[PDB]
Amino acid sequence: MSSEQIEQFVEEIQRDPALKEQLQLQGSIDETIDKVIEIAKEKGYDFTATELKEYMENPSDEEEELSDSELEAVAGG
Repeated sequence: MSSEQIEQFVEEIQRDPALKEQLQLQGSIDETIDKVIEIAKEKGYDFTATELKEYMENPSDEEEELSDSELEAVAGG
């Protein structure tokens, strides 16, 4: 799977409120990655690189996390 195809998969999730809510239910980045793997699995997308944590491990926003706490928490949005 190409990086463009991966981006298309990401878009599908971003444009699906139901899947967004699922990602909001997840807390850590690892949990987020696990979820989108499940999404890819059900839909039939190649999540090899995702499983390897090469893609979809961080936001595209340039804004950096300013949180001081190093504890895990439920994702907002």
